Amino acid sequence: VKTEACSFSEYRIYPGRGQKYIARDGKVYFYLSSKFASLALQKKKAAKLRWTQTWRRNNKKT
Amino acid sequence: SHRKFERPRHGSLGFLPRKRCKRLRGKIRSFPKDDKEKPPHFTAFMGYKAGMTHIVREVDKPGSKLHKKEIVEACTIIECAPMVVVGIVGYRETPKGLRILSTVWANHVSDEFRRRYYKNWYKSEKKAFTKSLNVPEATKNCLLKRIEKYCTVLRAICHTQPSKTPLRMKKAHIMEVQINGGSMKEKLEFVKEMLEKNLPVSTVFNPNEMIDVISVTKGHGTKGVVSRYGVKRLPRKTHRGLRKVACIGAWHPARVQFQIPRHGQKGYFHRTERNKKIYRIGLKTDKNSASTDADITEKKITPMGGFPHYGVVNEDFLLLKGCVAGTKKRPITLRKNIVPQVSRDALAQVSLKFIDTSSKIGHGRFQTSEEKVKYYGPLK
Amino acid sequence: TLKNKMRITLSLPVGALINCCDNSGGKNLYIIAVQGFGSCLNRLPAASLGDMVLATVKKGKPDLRKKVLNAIICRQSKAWRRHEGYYIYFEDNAGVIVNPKGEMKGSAITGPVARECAELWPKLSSAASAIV
RNA sequence: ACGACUUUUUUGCCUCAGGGUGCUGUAAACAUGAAAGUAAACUUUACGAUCUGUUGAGGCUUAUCCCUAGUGGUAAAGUGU
RNA sequence: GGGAUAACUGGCUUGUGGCUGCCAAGCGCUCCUAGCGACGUAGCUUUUUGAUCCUUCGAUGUCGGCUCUUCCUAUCAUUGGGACGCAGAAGUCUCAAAGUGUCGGAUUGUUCACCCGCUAAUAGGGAACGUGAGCUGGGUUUAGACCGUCGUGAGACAGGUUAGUUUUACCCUACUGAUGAAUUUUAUUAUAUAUAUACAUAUAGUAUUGUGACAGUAAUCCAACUUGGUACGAGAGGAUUAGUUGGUUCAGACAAUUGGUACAGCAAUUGGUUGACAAACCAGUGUUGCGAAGCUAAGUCUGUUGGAUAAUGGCUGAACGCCUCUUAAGCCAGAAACCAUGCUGAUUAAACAAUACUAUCUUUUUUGUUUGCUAAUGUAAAAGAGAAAUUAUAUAUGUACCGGUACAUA
Repeated sequence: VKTEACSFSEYRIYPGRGQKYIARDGKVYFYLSSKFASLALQKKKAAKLRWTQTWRRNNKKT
Repeated sequence: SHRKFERPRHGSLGFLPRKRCKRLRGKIRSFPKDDKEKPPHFTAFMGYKAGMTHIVREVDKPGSKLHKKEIVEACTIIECAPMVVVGIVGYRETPKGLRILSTVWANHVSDEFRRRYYKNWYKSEKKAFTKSLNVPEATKNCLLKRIEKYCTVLRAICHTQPSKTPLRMKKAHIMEVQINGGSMKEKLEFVKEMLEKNLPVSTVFNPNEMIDVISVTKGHGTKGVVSRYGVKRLPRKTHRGLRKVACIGAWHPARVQFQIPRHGQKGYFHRTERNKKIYRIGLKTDKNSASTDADITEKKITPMGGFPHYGVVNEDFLLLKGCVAGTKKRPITLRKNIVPQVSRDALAQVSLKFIDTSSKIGHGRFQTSEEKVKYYGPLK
Repeated sequence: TLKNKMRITLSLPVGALINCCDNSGGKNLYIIAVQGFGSCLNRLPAASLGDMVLATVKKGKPDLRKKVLNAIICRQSKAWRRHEGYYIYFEDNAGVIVNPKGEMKGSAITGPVARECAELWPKLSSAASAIV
């Protein structure tokens, strides 16, 4: 079996779960959940929300 | 004069009056017809609704736009503790319908069955059943012989074991199951042989089978006409409200015609769903019941954190395609198809590819607790 | 040539205004009716990616104005369920004008184009810069 | 809606608690930490939005979530036949 | 004061309108009738308009829209057919058909109308001109106002235009849903081991399982492609039919997924307030962000096949030597129609069966039934209430041989 991987989160996506957003440029973004989708839509940078995995990677807290 | 434009009427006439069902348990209105040539066998089976999950399935179907790819489909889970058979019933045909000739019982019946023939089991002295149960085997044989000689349909009395479930109630569900098959003698033989033992789902169904599902719908109490029948709302300006029909009939004839919908009970209705394919028949003993050839991971059907309002499946279970009437914790009656099904669907072999066991409480990220612990690492 | 579209959620009811996104010289397209739409008591006609509309050009070159003209919808922002198991939506709604049997009027479709439309119109698929 | 229905009444059930599952988004607290600068000592002492560390933390999670022979509970005894 | 009398329905009639006939002079290349049909002539209908003034003036709320349901058929589409001036295709006329459907708009107060567009088709109607204690109030039909014409004037106008209160259900019924006792002038499809038995059976109480009379009833249409660039056709064009894959419209559910939703809950923060910090509170929900659970659609699943037929095509076959679908007797295939099947209800049958367990209880005999009570009587049918073959009807029944034959028998 395989899983896709999220864009905004670093989380693994089991099939039949999340949603897909295609930006005007032609970039596809897969978000695991609605909360991630809203957070992306409002244009927050993922590396600034402490709970999200991206901050953890950036802050040397792995 | 005629109405200015024409539409179908709101709501089917065919289920009126839309009153509450008599009973929580479903009822078979009619059984499949008795084709003589087939062996004796059960036609129905009782189960509890545990919840819904989604499944991933690979599609053979050619000439379809979808074709080769795997697709994601909703599916229902129905826990099925093995039924226990307790009685044999013989009916005979009369111009005034089926009349029961006699019933013959087993030599024991368990407490969970017994509780149903009382209202107040704790308060009672529990004196039901014991002296009839005693009477000697010649007597039973004499009645069986009478049944054997004259009866035209034989049905078996089966019951659920609710202690093998997580549900609150301990008064079992009793339900009759008609036997279709060979000679009256063979039919009788098969039920006698079965009698006091326990009957699991695998004896009644097969993989890839098409099944009929009978269940009582979700209750809502009394609901408004708009909700209950689908009527379009009136404009805002309206003086005495808007969420209600604007005419309930012409001047003549000078009565409210029944066909106009009015406010009232919605839900707790009896419903027969037809033609749902069974995707998988679980085995209680297996640790790998929810596993697949694609997945190869050890896991049970019960999703992460347990099914909402049903928790942990522990016996055998049916994974059924799509949806079926009624609530969580509800009994569901499975029935065989009235005519053997000859569709391109009914022949098909479902090699299911993945079964989700992630949470259904919030948006699940893992397939097991073991996965979750591994993902995060050390925590307080 | 096939027209077995498969159900994709309704969006774009009549009077919708979408981006034109081609080299015709139309800038926008106003959809006035959808082909093959039902007859029904008070439901607006409406479209989806696979549907053939009839539209007019409000802003654009003059000769494209006023004429009723056929178009095909290429992008939509109302979410739809692709059967593979996820919900798609595009950033903004868009279609392209066509000859009645679906031949594309210009030469290049500038946005990306859903595959669900691409499979349904070969002559349109060609001139799409990417298929998604 | 009220009735009614569905239940249970000590291998139960209610009750908290622990665990599970999520949801939120990193508590208070302390640092001779960082921080735009600032001011005042004969390098040290003041103020300081904010930030970092201890901190995927803290809080909440059945009232109509899940599990637990874990805790403590479990009255009235009426009335009709 | 008036239904002695108008403006509104209904009623009679049906001139008027609408719809259908019959004739056959012609039209239809030739050709009365494929399609037509003048000159004429007979009806029907009450969706029109009249004529009328029977009913209502101690008030039947006066147009239209919205919504909603049912009925009709004089059929528009869909189904099945027949005819053709029918090669295919397109189509016209026509018969069974009312099962199922019959749309988005622009403009108008509009019925009406006209476009534009979709369409499978955008059929025609009824129900107090269906629908005001359902709404709406744009129009018409109060008081104010304007302009014209008309009037010396007050003022007039089937001329235009503008501002102009829409009341009451808690009654009875109805209908939709919710409970619910009572039910002997009453029932009854058996009981009993090739024989019995209504002149008999049936207490009651809970409860479970069913029975299922009877009542209700639901699925619908399209596209695309294969059949086939074939049949057919001079070429151009160009199928029915199956079949395969999809969708529409409706119905019935459902919430895994997605979306919607917030006085579960966390977080953020403006203004004030508790000396500060912390904790908070308050701004009728302070305002935001996320937001479980539950509902929910714009999201997901699911929506049979026999019987008997109509129209019609046939078959055997006389009447009438022949012929003849029967316009006789006998038959057959055949439709979205009909009835089942299926599905819903079944205190719609004051319906009913089986089973589990239970409350002095049962039998015979005797005498009686001439504080509200504490012994107690009713008959729609007693006077010998007598009678189980079974099948025809222009023949039956036994019996014997093997429905035929023979012989008896009513």
